[PDB]
Amino acid sequence: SIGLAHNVTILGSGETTVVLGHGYGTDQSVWKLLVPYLVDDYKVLLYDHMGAGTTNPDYFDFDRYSSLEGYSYDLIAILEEFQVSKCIYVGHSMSSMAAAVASIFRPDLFHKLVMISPTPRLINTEEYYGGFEQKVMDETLRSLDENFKSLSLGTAPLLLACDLESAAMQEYCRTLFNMRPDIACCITRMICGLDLRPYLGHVTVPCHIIQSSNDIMVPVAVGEYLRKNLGGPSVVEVMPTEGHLPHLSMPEVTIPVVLRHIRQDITD
Repeated sequence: SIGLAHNVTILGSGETTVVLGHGYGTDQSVWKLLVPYLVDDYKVLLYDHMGAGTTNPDYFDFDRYSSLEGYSYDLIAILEEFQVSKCIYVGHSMSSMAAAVASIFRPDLFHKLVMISPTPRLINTEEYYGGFEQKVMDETLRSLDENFKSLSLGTAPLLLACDLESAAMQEYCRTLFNMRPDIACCITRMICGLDLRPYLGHVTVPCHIIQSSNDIMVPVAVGEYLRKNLGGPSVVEVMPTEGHLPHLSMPEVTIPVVLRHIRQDITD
């Protein structure tokens, strides 16, 4: 079963299903503080994307997961297996973009997308600022495999905007280093090379874009870029948070914002 392969869990009850999709380096446990505020009002489906440390390495196809589309098509299959349609999809960066692509092919499966720290592309061009320069990225990725742990540990405090000794950091590193090393490196290279800009004008489901005010992975202007380039309606809310995973590191601020966007539609 694809649901079993993705450790799908179902909780709550209701006519509307919320689907929670964790981002890079985490698993569905990242949602543990949000779930209590959903369980009374919604059915909730949680899953781990393929290659998370909780998943079977034998199911990781290095060809399919070298681009984001494979994750999009897996998500469709998960939703179909559990008879989910018109869901409220809540995702962190990588996952929210995979759902956006999925929604082009199956808009019937999505009522809206709630996106925490999304970006369609990290690498700068002459006309687009994603935060990272190609030639520096090239140097860093050349020695990624032998340096995965040291580079990840070295950058995580700025990535998360948390101290190395903090509880949020310990939680992130626990799941990050649970991935098998070759799988982690494949997913990392996939993320660093993504360019989903060609898809944006064909996304038409409503998108709720939730960003930290200071996120080393997401220049603040990327949210407005998404609003201007998505094909349907969207709302952009920059939060008084720092870090790329504000749902993990600053839940006291982030959870009420996520809940508002789950509960309140921007279309009729």
